[PDB]
Amino acid sequence: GAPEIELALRLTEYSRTLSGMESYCVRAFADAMEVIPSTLAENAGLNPISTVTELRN
Amino acid sequence: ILKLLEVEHPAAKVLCELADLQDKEVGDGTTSVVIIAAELLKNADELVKQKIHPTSVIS
Amino acid sequence: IEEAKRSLHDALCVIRNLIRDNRVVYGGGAAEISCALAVSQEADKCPTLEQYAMRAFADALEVIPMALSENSGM
Repeated sequence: GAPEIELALRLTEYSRTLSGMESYCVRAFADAMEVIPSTLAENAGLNPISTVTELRN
Repeated sequence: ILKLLEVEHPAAKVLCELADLQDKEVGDGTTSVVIIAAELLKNADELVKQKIHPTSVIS
Repeated sequence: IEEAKRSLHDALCVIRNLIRDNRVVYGGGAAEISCALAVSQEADKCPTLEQYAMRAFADALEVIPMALSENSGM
């Protein structure tokens, strides 16, 4: 799920690069990748909230 | 008794089984291993409820 | 007077806030977006949990003209 969080980081900015009425779309889209490892960083225990924060960074 | 007892819930399901699994191996630590799961299930009870993903503490 | 008075006054107030330091700055989403564009794209430069705060804060920098846009009709 790093490529989830990895590219979740990016496509947002690239969504934001798109502008248009779908920039907010594609960014929301791009975000969704983060929750998969969140639940994973959740289910494996402790803190998903932190996990994807630094990771996407 | 657990065997003459007739298990209502999938929880006590394994209890009668694990106590017997303990009992099949050897006759002691058997009536206890029933409690000790629940006794740990009481230890991690509020833990799981507190901040704790038990995956941490169970490992 | 509910129009003319405070119009002259908020002119009088902004006119002070220039005649003191006259700073000609531009609103209407043109600052609102680009402030966010900086902030939001800078929001990921702090790997602290508030990196989330930093991100969702910036589109609030953009939220003002969003409303003006329906007011404009766009």
